[PDB]
Formats: sequence, structure tokens, C-alpha cells
Amino acid sequence: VREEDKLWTVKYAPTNLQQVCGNKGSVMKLKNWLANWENSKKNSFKHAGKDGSGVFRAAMLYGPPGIGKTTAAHLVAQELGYDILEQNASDVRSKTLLNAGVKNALDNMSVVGYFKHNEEAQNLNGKHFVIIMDEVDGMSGGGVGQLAQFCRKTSTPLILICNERNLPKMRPFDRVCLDIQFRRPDANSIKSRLMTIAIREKFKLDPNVIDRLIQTTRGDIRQVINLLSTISTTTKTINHENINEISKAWEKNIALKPFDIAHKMLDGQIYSDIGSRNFTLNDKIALYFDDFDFTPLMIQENYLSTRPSVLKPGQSHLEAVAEAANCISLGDIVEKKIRSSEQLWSLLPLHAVLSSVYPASKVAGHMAGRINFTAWLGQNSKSAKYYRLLQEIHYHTRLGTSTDKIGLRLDYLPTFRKRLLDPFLKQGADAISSVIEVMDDYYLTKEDWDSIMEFFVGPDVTTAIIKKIPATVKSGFTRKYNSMTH
Amino acid sequence: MLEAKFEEASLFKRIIDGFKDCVQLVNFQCKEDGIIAQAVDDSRVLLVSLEIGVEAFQEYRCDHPVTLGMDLTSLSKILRCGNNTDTLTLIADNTPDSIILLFEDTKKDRIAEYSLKLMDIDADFLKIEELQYDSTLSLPSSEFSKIVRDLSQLSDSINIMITKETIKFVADGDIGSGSVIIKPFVDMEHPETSIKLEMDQPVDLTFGAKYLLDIIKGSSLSDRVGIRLSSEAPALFQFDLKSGFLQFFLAPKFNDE
Amino acid sequence: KRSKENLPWVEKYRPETLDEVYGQNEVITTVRKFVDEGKLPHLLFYGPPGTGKTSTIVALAREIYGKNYSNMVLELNASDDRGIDVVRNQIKDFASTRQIFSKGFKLIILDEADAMTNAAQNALRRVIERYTKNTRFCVLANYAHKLTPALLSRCTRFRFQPLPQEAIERRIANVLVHEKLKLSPNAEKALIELSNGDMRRVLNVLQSCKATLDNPDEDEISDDVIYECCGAPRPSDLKAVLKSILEDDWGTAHYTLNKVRSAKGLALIDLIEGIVKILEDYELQNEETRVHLLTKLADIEYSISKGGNDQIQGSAVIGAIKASFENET
Amino acid sequence: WVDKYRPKSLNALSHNEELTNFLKSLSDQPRDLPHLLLYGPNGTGKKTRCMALLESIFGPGVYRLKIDVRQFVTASNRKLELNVVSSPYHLEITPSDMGNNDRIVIQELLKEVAQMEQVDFQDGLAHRYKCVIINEANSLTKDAQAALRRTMEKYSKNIRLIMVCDSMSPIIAPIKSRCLLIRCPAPSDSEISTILSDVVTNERIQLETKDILKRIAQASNGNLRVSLLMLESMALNNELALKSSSPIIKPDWIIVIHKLTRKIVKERSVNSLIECRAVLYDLLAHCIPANIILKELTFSLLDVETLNTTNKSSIIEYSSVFDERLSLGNKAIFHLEGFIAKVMCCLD
Amino acid sequence: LSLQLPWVEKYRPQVLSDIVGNKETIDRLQQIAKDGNMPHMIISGMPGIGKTTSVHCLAHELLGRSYADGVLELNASDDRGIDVVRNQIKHFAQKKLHLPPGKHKIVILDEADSMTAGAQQALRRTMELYSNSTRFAFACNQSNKIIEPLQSRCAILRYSKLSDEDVLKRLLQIIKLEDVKYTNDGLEAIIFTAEGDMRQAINNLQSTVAGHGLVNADNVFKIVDSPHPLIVKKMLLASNLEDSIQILRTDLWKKGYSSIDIVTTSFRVTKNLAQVKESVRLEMIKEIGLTHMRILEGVGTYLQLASMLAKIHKLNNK
Ligand SMILES: Nc1ncnc2c1ncn2[C@@H]1O[C@H](COP(=O)(O)OP(=O)(O)OP(O)(O)=S)[C@@H](O)[C@H]1O
Ligand SMILES: Nc1ncnc2c1ncn2[C@@H]1O[C@H](COP(=O)(O)OP(=O)(O)OP(O)(O)=S)[C@@H](O)[C@H]1O
Ligand SMILES: Nc1ncnc2c1ncn2[C@@H]1O[C@H](COP(=O)(O)OP(=O)(O)OP(O)(O)=S)[C@@H](O)[C@H]1O
Ligand SMILES: Nc1ncnc2c1ncn2[C@@H]1O[C@H](COP(=O)(O)OP(=O)(O)O)[C@@H](O)[C@H]1O
Ligand SMILES: [Mg+2]
Ligand SMILES: [Mg+2]
Ligand SMILES: [Mg+2]
Repeated sequence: VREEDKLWTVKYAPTNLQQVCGNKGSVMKLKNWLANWENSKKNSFKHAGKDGSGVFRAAMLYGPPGIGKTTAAHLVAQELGYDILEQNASDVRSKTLLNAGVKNALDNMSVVGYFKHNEEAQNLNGKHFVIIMDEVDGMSGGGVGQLAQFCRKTSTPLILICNERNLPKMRPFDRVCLDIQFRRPDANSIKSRLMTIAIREKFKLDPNVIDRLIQTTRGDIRQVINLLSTISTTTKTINHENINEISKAWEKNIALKPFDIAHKMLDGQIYSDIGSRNFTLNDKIALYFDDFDFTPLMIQENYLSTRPSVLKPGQSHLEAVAEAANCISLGDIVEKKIRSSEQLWSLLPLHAVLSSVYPASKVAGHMAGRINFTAWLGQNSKSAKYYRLLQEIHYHTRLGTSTDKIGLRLDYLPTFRKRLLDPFLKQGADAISSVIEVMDDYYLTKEDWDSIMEFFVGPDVTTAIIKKIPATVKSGFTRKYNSMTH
Repeated sequence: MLEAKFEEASLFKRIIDGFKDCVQLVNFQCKEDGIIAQAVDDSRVLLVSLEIGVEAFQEYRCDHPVTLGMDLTSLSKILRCGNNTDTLTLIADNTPDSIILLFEDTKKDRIAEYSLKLMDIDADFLKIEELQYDSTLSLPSSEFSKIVRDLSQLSDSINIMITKETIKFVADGDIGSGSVIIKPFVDMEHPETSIKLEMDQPVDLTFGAKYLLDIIKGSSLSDRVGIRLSSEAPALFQFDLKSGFLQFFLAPKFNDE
Repeated sequence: KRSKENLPWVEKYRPETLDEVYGQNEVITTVRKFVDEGKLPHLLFYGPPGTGKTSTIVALAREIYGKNYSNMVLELNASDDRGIDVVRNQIKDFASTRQIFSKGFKLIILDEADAMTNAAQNALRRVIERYTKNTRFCVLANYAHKLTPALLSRCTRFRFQPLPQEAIERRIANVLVHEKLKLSPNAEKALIELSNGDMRRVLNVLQSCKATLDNPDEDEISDDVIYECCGAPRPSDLKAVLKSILEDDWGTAHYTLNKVRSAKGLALIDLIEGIVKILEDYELQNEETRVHLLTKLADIEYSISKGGNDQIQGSAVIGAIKASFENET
Repeated sequence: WVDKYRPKSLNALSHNEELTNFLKSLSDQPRDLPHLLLYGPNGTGKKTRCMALLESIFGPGVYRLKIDVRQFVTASNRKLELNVVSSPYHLEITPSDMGNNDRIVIQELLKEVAQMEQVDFQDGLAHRYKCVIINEANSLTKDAQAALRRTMEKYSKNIRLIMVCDSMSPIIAPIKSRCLLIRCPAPSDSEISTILSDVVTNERIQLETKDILKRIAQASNGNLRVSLLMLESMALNNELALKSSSPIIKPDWIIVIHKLTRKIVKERSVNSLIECRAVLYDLLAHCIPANIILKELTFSLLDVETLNTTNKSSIIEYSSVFDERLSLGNKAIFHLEGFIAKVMCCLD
Repeated sequence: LSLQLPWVEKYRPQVLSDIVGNKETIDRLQQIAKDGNMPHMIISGMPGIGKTTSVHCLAHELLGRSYADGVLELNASDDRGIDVVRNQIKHFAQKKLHLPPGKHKIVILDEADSMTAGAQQALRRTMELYSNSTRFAFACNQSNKIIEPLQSRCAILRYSKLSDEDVLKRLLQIIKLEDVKYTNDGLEAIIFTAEGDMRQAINNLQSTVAGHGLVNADNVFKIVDSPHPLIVKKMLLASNLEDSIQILRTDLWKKGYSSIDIVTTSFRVTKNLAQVKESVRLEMIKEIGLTHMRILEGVGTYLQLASMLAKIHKLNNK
């Protein structure tokens, strides 16, 4: 055992909930939830509380790193006399091993708690489990699906801790469990802690530089503690005389997300005469290099949804948008050449400049609305889902149509609509005899009739006309089709 | 011409199985004395050297010394498609061309004539085994295999230390260590279990575990493995056959300390 | 059957020792002094294709160890797999053990390491320096951008300059000594200018013009034979075509171009290069002329690289030259 | 109807008599018929003439087809499936189905059918070559094209390649050279009108005069299949009574493109460009080729009369540029939005 | 046959005082070593500044004779997947070892930028839990490639390029220890061609010393081949097209440089050209990328580079 060898972050860790600086409301809500979990379990979790918290069995912790998520989750379980079961990224987590190891500890009792203390009546929940799943983001080895399935068939407090909530892999956690958001604390919460540390270590700290220390490391208090500890070995006076070097040498190089990268590259402040030397082009290309999978899509999605501020004299908004789109097309050509054969990966920075930097710089200004999510990822999936159905229909009709999968969609389907659907509108339920004698000719079925109607666009929209015909003819057509043999 | 008729069929299969997955390309030299071969590993660390005289062959006829290079994968493919009850004959024409492996049953007429196209391996015939070794020893193959495959689970390096009437195998890894110390002793009732040792200077040197695990695969041929060790010399692991011998020349791993 | 005379001239005249490597004197001298003093750091040869890198390193490996170089020297060319799983096992085991035959430092020749993945080079970055007092690495490359900066820094950079005229002339004389043959001085100058530094193209076209003699023992290889063997345009009709394009009208210029390019079966891709090389010497009294003259010609060359047409591109070259030679007036 | 009234021999082709005579000439000596490549406008009647020549050289039982399924595997585990329209004398493939795995399909199936031969009874094995039909050859990938070009001369006594495609330009020079090139001109108005007259006298549709068929032929731009289909749709909607006053039924996508051109020519702003991108998304998502969208949009824009000469000239220039860019990319919307922005900047 | 160690390895510093890099960070590491309470640290910087040697001397001074069993270094040659980081690193973390009071076990993870994200994720808690016995120390070249939590737990320590003064001091030390005849001009040329790289500087020193004996400007500029990016930067800033073309012909093309390397170097130089404006930089980069695409299809003659230079001059002049 030793007291000095500690890492300055475990000797000063909060040992009680009244020491967690910042986000009082979130930790208070979580404490009330963990306290009323038993009362909500008595009502089978089917009665929402004052804040609507008793209807959720599992808790979710998300926020920027280094704020006290794990610390709060440990202290709230230690204060109520519970027992702490903690699984983390180092342990192997998969649907098999998760259903093997912790599934049995989901509805069982504690074996070590029974020997802890039972002579005095402290609390009735000193024999139960609180399973803390930490760092849910890292599931490189049933990472999110099985854990989300644990949120419904649970019988013990289930606290989950992650870093970023809106990531697509952890979407199932959306409405199956309660979630709370921990924010970056201000400079007023950690100031008392930092001054008390400075008092207990015989080294000066001006109360005026702590705000800059919190600003250079956005929301990681542990980073501030490590910064102070590393510098307090040779310099014991940290004031406004050397704060610039500290703030410049200890910056945080966080990775930017599709929303933030677009918001940054679309800001008209960098491409000005002053900002061009404070945020150089090398940094702009590194911004793309942080995520080369979504940045071009984001830029193509929201390059014309902003109000520029770098418009050259004479050049309007439409011309700038046109040049941005031309460079977008060129970057698309470069990207296709990159991801084609020969695996030309040395052409990446040219794509970074053509697809992202140039169209952004051309329409750089102040964004009017919000950063919209890219739409091409969903449109391509829809196009593929429709192409599958078109190929199926074409290979069903190949015996008689004698036309490619392209010439059928552009030409045949307009007349097939008149032949198939129109008799059901103008003639009613007595045209059921005619329509069938059509589809048996082209080997169609009910599934093909369901798909053919969905292709038409423009004035002819069938997804609304289908709801207009009576339901009795709908129920009779399927029966007539299933009854007769081909 | 070259005609080599074996007495059995599985003999050549068991002979090749010693260094099946250890070397890829070999080159058999056939002379009036017998078949010799030497082949270097892919990483140029160990060398397999095989010598089989005219004792294991039922019939042998070779006029002039011939060299026949071939890969071991296709050779093993050809030996696998032959039944172990036939008689094997290696046939080579006047000039070195595709070698003819012929399987002929002893009861029913089954002529299985396979061809194997030769590779053009540079004839850098090597001359080792004339170097005076500092220490020589011999011990049963089962004990060596057990010791080496028990020590291989603790590390990737194995230090062999021959000291005054003591043999020491030391494995030092991450999870732990292990030391097997044996002493020379000879029994009269079981002359095959005796461990023999003749030393001139104490010798301590390291080897890798993968190469030892690949070498001990040859323990299916004989039962008494010989080990010759010497400073600044490749370690010699010899298996004695009924007609010749199969020897592995392993390179020792130097120590930075 | 098999003998030294059956090999092509590209390999038959391979330099055995370092003394038969002309041109790169300032690198061969340093390498010989390295091996003489006893110290030989990690080398990195970087040069254009066909300069002498592989020959130099093979001669060095022969000089260091002996006449049997491919015995204790490892060589990983582009023909073997060089993934991360290879640099982990094979190269490390070769660099962590001693030799089998003698007592010396081991040599590892990574030929054409520009074709290695970034992970393989990053893995090699530490094993190249962990075992230094036992093994030495030699990295041969043609494109110095495929290598990561770390691996590029750990090795001593030796650039192989293209062979100057004197070196190729000495090699031509040495080849003409061993092979009964005679070669004209103007033919020698044309061959030097066509070489473009490539020592392999020299020997190739030399074997070609020797084969096209019908008696390679008495008749001398004139410039016409060399120009015919490779089909390259002679400077004479090249300058004639350039003059007819610059001075004459459209009809007669197109006629003389189609007559010159059909008299010997020339190619437009070579005519463009020849005209560019001849016309780079002119003193244009403006900057806007050369800009268009280069841009349009490069576009036409890139289009020829795809083989669209054959006469439309020729008239395009004519039009580009004529329109570029108009801002002068 | 489209599929009902179709010629099934060479003595029944009733348009382009010169091409029919040339096909009859090529059907005299079957054992010396080289590889064929049909090129021409879309819906000209290329597949029907191909299957008619194929019936003229083989027996009449070539029309009875059957669909089969073949499963291939790439270098990885991704298993692909293709449909083959086989007949006892030939087989038809649509290699354009696979995205970038056509090189595997060609070099596998063509080799498989080239090595072995055909055996069937209809004097047990002796037969002539087998025919492979390739639909939409213009969409073939360059490496697949090289494989197909090389698997032509090696095994020539067994496989005869009869390919068809419109806009022959994306065909490499070797394939263009090592095969015969046959052009299929679209039928004239006086012949498509006769086709329509035969259809209307056979199907018993009530028409007043011959001007309706002339208007249909003029609207179809020469396309026989689209004209027949529009005639059938007009007969269906007009309740078995064709009159001199009938609205020509343009397909839905044509009307969408026309409304798009109206929106373009009316309002030249980025706010209209957003709705333009939305319309292009809705169009591409419903299985419409981007090149066809671009062609229709550009021609309808040139159709607009309120634009002068310079506007239409710059429009056609930008269209040629973005059409060149469209065949060298994958994300087609990335080029279509750029072309729309350029035409908006051009108009004002 | 004995082969002497290279000057880069024979004179590799084995004492933390011999490091001539950044004075502040080296003094911090020195005080940490004399005290012993070493916290987790990431060391990153330009290739060839002394990060690995600094952390290695730190470990050797902190553990002394226990360096054989107290340090577990994992390089890129050794496996660094999830399996090893979960099994071996953990088993070494809990390894009970009796060290002096103010000492700790150290884990040297060199080349941290090559590890998978899952490895760092699994390493987070393994490092955080046993802080009383294990103090990790990462040494990479790109701090952006490390995940955020692992980087935030440790105390970051940036490294800047070696100034010419430090390089000349170490060069003078080497010459004094090796008894070599030198002149000031040769040392200045070596520093200028070293582009702030200690290993490259020492290698070029040894090369020229063994090649000619006298370290003079002629010998180094003869067999060191003055750096590439500077010539390309000089080429792209010429006044008239003829001067830039002559530079490309004589200095780049005639000296045997592949066209792809010239194009890539020109792109990288224009990427960091702070003199010219932003729009001209973007247009120059676009034209250089067009030329790069033309080069990658196979056609890489001198005419393509000439037309690229002509286009850059047409762009910059108007
Ligand atoms: N509000 C706070 N008040 C005091 N100390 C804090 C606070 N937040 C964090 N700490 C310190 O930070 C350390 C605990 O780290 P945590 O913030 O709990 O890590 P985390 O929240 O789980 O974020 P991850 O897991 O690294 S993404 C201890 O040294 C605490 O003293
Ligand atoms: N300096 C030289 N002196 C004499 N002959 C040379 C020289 N350089 C090349 N040659 C000839 O060219 C042949 C091949 O040269 P290599 O050194 O193998 O080419 P290289 O340096 O490996 O370049 P690569 O590998 O094609 S990029 C030799 O066998 C010689 O015939
Ligand atoms: N500050 C320094 N003082 C003295 N020698 C140094 C210094 N920095 C580097 N060296 C020399 O460089 C070699 C060790 O450098 P390394 O630690 O390998 O460089 P590095 O920081 O690890 O960067 P990498 O790993 O190559 S990307 C030895 O030859 C040292 O003598
Ligand atoms: N000579 C002809 N007589 C009657 N109809 C024809 C003739 N030639 C083509 N057609 C019509 O063309 C239609 C088929 O067109 P198709 O060959 O599929 O176009 P494509 O050649 O583009 O594939 C058939 O419905 C048929 O009625
Ligand atoms: Mg945590
Ligand atoms: Mg080479
Ligand atoms: Mg290092």
C-alpha cells in the first residue's frame, strides 16, 4: 500500500455524491431512479413516475469523456448499499458469452453480500446486483442487440455507460431503456476542487487561469488534473505569465463527427484572410482525413443549404453553387477511380480537395438551418430494393416480354397498369375474372401485383388509389387467386 | 537411366512425412552409393539432409550421377494417391526429365504410372558434418518430444545447456518458466532408454520453439534421437534409419546480452 | 544445350563484380569503401528503371561473402509474398539467428519494396533497427513515395543517376569487343539519344540491329538500321514535317504528314515526342504560345493513350501547332 | 398487342427490306456465319430479327425457350446467381445484371459452353455450333469485354457470338473489329403506319381515319415497340373507340421530365434547385437510367421556344460535358445536380 | 569478419542527459525519473527526433537492473491484436513484482498509431485499474490515430522538430568523439539537407565521412543529393514558364526522378504554400491532381509535367 504512488486521479476521486462537480440535476435524477427502482418493480414497471422514470428498467449514461460517468455510477450504487457488478471492454462480450456469464447473474442473488453485513438492518437491497455495463461503444468482438434484449427481461438495476449516443450501431437503445445526458461542466464547479487541490499540494494556482484550463480541455476534468500534476513537478507557479504555452502545447485533438465536420468546413470564418493562416489548408485536409467515409456525402448533402460570405464581386449564389457541384462531380470521378481496380489509394488527398474542400470554400458562409443528415445512403438502399423487384418481375415475364430489365420499366408498366388496375376501378369486382387471365399469361402472382403498382411516379401514384377501392374486392381477389390452380 | 525399386510402399511415405511441412523444394541426387538430398528452409534457418543407401531398396540401378529437383507438395500429392500395399519404383530417363513414380501391386495387375515435372533448382550442393562438435548426446525420441512440446507452451525460445554430466532444457516466457534437467545413465535390461553424453566443453545456446516442434515430427522414424551441439556451429538433430539417416541442421538464436 | 550464349543480351552481359558497373561511379566508390573499411549501414537504392541497382547489390553480395551469394543472403523480391504475416515470421527469424556456413553479418535484400503494404513497412520499421549488430537491410526502389517516411529515414539514401553518355559509350565498346560487330558514330549518337538512360533498351535495339544485318560480321550498323529496328522517326523527316506544318498551308501539310507517316509506318505518339523535343529549343518571344503549345499537345497525347482515332489526332496536332504559332505574329 | 403479333421467320419481316435481304444472304451458308453485332436505335426490332435469323439457320423449334438458374462464386464467399434463357439450339445471357462481376460470368460460362458440345435428339452427337446471344452488350465492362473478345477465336468452331446493343460507342476497338457490324435502321413512317394498320385490322379497334396512326408514329419518334404500346393504351383508355381527338398518352416519366423542364425555365434559383434535386431523387430511386433522364431533360430544354440561340448552344455544350462525366462515374445524381446548376447559371 | 555498429546505433544515447531534443520535455522526464512517480504519457512527433530512445532511457533509469523483468515492450513486429492485449498485457499488469518504493512497472507500446481501435478500447480499463503497479507509455508518430479515451487518460507530451543548434551540437560531439576532419560549410550543408532529422543527419555524416574523409560542401552536395521538396518549391514559384521548365528539366528530370514522385511532391508542397492565396492554391492543387490522374493511367512522360507547369503558370499569372 502507498499514498504517493497514486496517479493523482484515484487519491482525489469523489468518495461521495456531494463531490461530483457538475451536472447536479442528472445525478440527482439517476439517484431518485435507482432509489425508486424497487417501488417501480412492485408495480411491474407499468406506472410512470413524476418524471416518467419508473417505466424503464435500465439506465443509460452518455456524454463527453472525462466527466464522472463511471464515478457517478459507482458511487450511486455504493451509497444505496447495493452490490456492484462491473463488466468492461477488456472482458470478452458477445451474445454467447453474455448469455453464458452475466445472464445467470441477471436474476440471481449475491453470494459475497450475504457475508458482508447482516446483523443490523441497514437495508433490504444489500443482497442484490447492479450490473454496470461500461464502454458499450467498443463491441469489436451480440454487442448491442443482446444487451438491448437484456433491458426488457431484467430483474436487477441495469446501468449502461457509453460515450456517444447517436452512433448508428447502438440505435436499439433508443426507447427500450431510460437515458440521461451528462454535459461538459462549467468553470464554477471544478474551481473549488482545483483550489483545494492547490492548497493541499503547496503550489500556486491563480483563480483566473482555471477558466482557460477548462477551455483548452473542453470537458475532461481528468485531463485538467493530469495537466496540473505533470507540470507541478518542476513549475509550482501556474499563472497568466505562462498560461499561453500550456494552452498551446496541451490542446485536445478530438475526432470530428459528420455533423461537426460539416459545420466547421462550411463556416465562412476559416476561408477569410485572417483565418486562412490560423487554420491552414493542411488542417482542412486532415479534417477530411478524420472521416473519409461520410464527409463527401455530408458536403454534397448540405453545400447549397447555406448563405455564403466569400462571394466574389459579381458572382451570385447560383454560380458558386454551380462551381461547387462541378467540383463535386470531379471528386466523384476521382472517388470512383480510387475504389475501382488497381487499388489506387495514393489519390486520396486529391479527392479530399475536390469533393470536400473546394465546394465548401466556394459556398463558405453562415449556415441558415441545421446540419441535415445525408440522404444518398437511404436513396441507394431504396434504389437497390426496387432494382431487385424489377429484376424479379423481368425474369418472371422474360418468357413473353423479350425485353431487357430497362425497357420494361420505362414502357411496359404504364400499359400493364391500364390492363391490370383499371378494370378494378371502372368495372369493380366482376373484372376479377379478366385481370387474372392476364397475369397467368406472364406467370405473375399476388406478390408481383403488389410490387408493380409501387413503381409509378409523378401524376400516376398508385399507393393512394389502392386505398380507394373497396376492401371486399381486396379480400375476394386474393381468395379467387389462391383457390384457382395455374 | 535410373531405376530404384523399394521393398515396400509406406517406407517412402513415412520418410517424406518427416519434413513434409518443414521444407518446400528438395533435390535428390542419385548415385551408385544411394539417394542423397539436402534442402534449405524457406527462411534459411534449418537444413534437412537425408541419406538412404542401397539397403532399403529392393533393386537399385544408376549408371551416372543424376540430380532431380522437385517440390514436396506435389511429391506428397503423388505419394498420397498410391495404396500402401503396392511396390514403388522411381524411374528416370537418360537426361533428367519428369520423374516416373510407378506403383505395382503384388497380386493383381495395377500399374499406376505418375509423372512429376522437375524444377530447375540451382545445384549448390553443400558439405557439412565434417566439423568437430563440442558435445554429443543421444536420448529416446519420446522423452525429447515430450520435453520440447511441454516447454513450447511457456515460451517461443528454448535454451539447451550441456554442463558436466548434466543436460538442461530451459524455457523462459511471459506466464512462467520451466527447467528440465537430466543426467546420463545406461540400463542393461533396456539399452534403448539409456541417455548417452560425451562432452569436451560446456555449451549453452538457444533455439526457437517452432523449428523444434517441426523437427520432432521426425520422431516417427526412429526411437533414439542424437543431438550434436557446438558453439558457432549448427545444431545437428539426427534420426537413424535402418539404411541411412535424416539430419536437421538448426541455427542457434544469438543473445543480445 | 544450355550455355551462356543462349541468354539474351539484357542478362548475358550482367555485371559480375562492381568493376563492371559503369556510370554510378560516385556510389560504387562509396560502397567499395564501405565494404573495405568494414562498416556497411542499411542501404536504400533509388533510381530510374534499368540503372544498375539490382546488379550492384548482387555484385556486392558476391564480393562480401563469396562466389555463392544466394546461400547466407536472403532476398525478397516482388515474386514472394511480403505481407505483415511474412515480415513477422520469416524476416524476423532470419534476422534473429546466425548463419549456417560462416561467421559474418547477414544480408537481407528487399528488392522493389515500393510494392509493400503500409502495415508491412510499419512492422519492418522496428525489426530493421532492433537487430542491427547482426543483419543489414538493403531497400531497392523506383518510386520514393510508396515508402513511409520512417522507413525512408532509417536507411542511407543512394540515388542512381541515369547513365551519362560516356558510360553507355564504354558499355557499347565493351559489347562490340566481345561480339564481332561494327557500329557507326552517328548511329552511336542516335542510339545514345534514344536510350533515355535505359541500359536495357540499348542492348535490346543493339541485338535487333545485329539480327537485321544478314551477316553480322562485316557490314556496319548504320543509323538507318537503328531507326528501322525501333521504328523511331529519323530527325530528317521529323524536321521536314515540322517545317511543312509551320510554313506551308493546310492541304499540303496534311498531305506531307500522311506521306511521311506512311513511308515507314511511323506512329503519331513518337512524332509528337520528336516534335516536342525539337521545338523545345525555339525562342518564343511570348509566354502564351508555349502554354497552349504544351497544353493541347499533352491533351492529344493523353487521348492517343486511349487509341480513339488515327487521322483526327494527326490533324489535331497540326491544328494545335498552327494555332500556338499564331500569337507570335 | 406487343408480344402477340410478331414475325417468327425471315419471310415475315415487313420493314427494312434491304436488311431482310442481307439477313437472308447471311442465312444461305450457315456453316460460315461469323460473329454478328447489331446496332441501331432502341425498340427497332433487333431481338426479333436475331431470333428470326436464328430460326432461319436452325430448325423452327428454336422459339421454345426455358429459363434456368446458374450460381457462380467470386474470389470471396459472395455467391451470385444468373438467369439463362436456353433453347435446344442456343442460349441467351444478360450479363449486365451483375454490377462489376461480369468478368467472372463471361470467362466462366462462355468457356464452359465452348469446351464441351451439345447432345440432343429431336446420329447421336454430330451437330453444328452453339449460339450465344448477348443482350445489352454496350453495358459490358472493359475487362469482361476483353475476356469475351479473347474467347472468340480460340474456340470458333463451337461458339458464334451474336451481340446486340444500341449506341455502339462503349465497345472497345478489338470487339468492333473482330466481328461483323449490322445496322438496324428504325422503320419509316409509311411502314410503321402499315404495321399499325395490320394491328388495328387484326385486333378490331374502331378508328375513324388514318391520321391517328400517323400521329402515333410521329409521337413515337420512330420506336416501333413504344408506338404499339401507346396504341394499345389508347385503345384501352378510349374504350374500344379511337377518334381524331385523343390525347397522346405520354409515359409518367416523360410528364415528370416535362414538368421539370417547366420548373427549370420558369424559376432560375437555388430554391428551385432543391426541388429539382428532390425530383431527381424520386426519379432515380424508381429504376430510371440517368443517361436517359439527361437526354430527355436536355432535348425537352432545347424544345423550349423562349430561349435564344446562345442559350441552347451553351445548354447542349454543358449536356455533352456532363454526359461525358456521367459514363465515368457511379453516383449519377452528383453529375445531374451539377448539370442542373450549370443550366440554371446559363439561363440567367 | 567483424562488422562495426553504425554511427546511428553505436552512438545511441544510453543516458537521458545525452538527449539534445526539446529541453523542457526532456527536463520533465529527467525530474520524473529522479522522482519515480511516472504517469501514463503519449510521445508523438516528426519521424527521427528521439522519442523511442527517450522513453527507453527513461525506463532503463527508472528500473535499472529490473529492466529485464519490469518492462514489457510491444512493437509493430510483435502481435498487437485483441487477443494479445487481452491476455498477455493483462497477465503482465497483474504480475506481482517487488520493486523499490518509488518505482513502477512500465509498458512500452511503440508505434501506437498502428493498433486497432478495439485494442485501445480493451486497454483502457486494463490501464486504469492497475495504476498502482503499471504505467503505460505510448510512442507514436500521429497522435490523431489514437482513440480519445486512451489519449485523455495519459498526460500528453508533444515533441517538436530539432532546431539547427541541437543538430549542430550533436554533430560536433560525434566529430569530436570520432576524430574526423571537417569544415563549417560541410556541417551547414549536412544540417540543411537533414531537414531536421537526427538519424538522417548522422547517416549522411557517416556516408560522406567514409566516402571522402573531408566533410566539405562539395562532398556532401555530391553524395547526399540535397532534399527534393525544396527544389519543387523553388520550381513552382518561378516568374516565367521558361525558368520553371528549365528547373524541372535540369534538377528533377535529368537527375533521374520518376514523374509520379515529382507530382506527389509538388502536391505536398502546394498543400503547405503559405505565400500564395487560398483560391490559387485550390486551383493549383486541382490541376496537379488532374496531372496525377493522367500519370497514374501509365502516360508519365516529360510533356505531362511540362503542361502541368504551363497550366500552373497560366493560373498564377491571371
Ligand atoms: N465532476 C467531477 N468532480 C471531480 N472529479 C471528477 C469529476 N468528473 C471526473 N472526475 C475525475 O475523473 C476520474 C474518473 O474518470 P471518469 O470521468 O469517471 O471517466 P468516464 O466518465 O467513465 O469517461 P470515460 O470512461 O474515460 S469515456 C477521477 O479521477 C475523478 O476524480
Ligand atoms: N551501370 C550499368 N553498367 C552496365 N550494365 C548495366 C548497368 N545498369 C544496368 N545494366 C544492364 O542492365 C541489366 C539489368 O540491370 P538491373 O540492375 O538489373 O536493372 P535494375 O537496376 O534492377 O532496375 P529495375 O529493377 O528494372 S527498376 C544488367 O544485366 C546489365 O546488362
Ligand atoms: N535528441 C537526440 N539526441 C541524440 N541523438 C538523438 C536524438 N534524437 C535522435 N537521436 C538519434 O536517433 C537514433 C534514435 O532515434 P529514434 O528514437 O529511433 O527516433 P524516433 O523518435 O523513435 O522516431 P521514429 O521511431 O524513427 S518514427 C539514435 O541513433 C540516436 O542517437
Ligand atoms: N417486321 C415487323 N413486323 C411487325 N412487328 C415488328 C416487326 N419488327 C419489330 N416488330 C415489333 O417490335 C416489337 C419487339 O421489339 P424488340 O425487338 O424487343 O426491340 P429491341 O430490338 O429494342 O429489343 C414486337 O412487339 C414487334 O411487334
Ligand atoms: Mg468509464
Ligand atoms: Mg531491380
Ligand atoms: Mg522509435
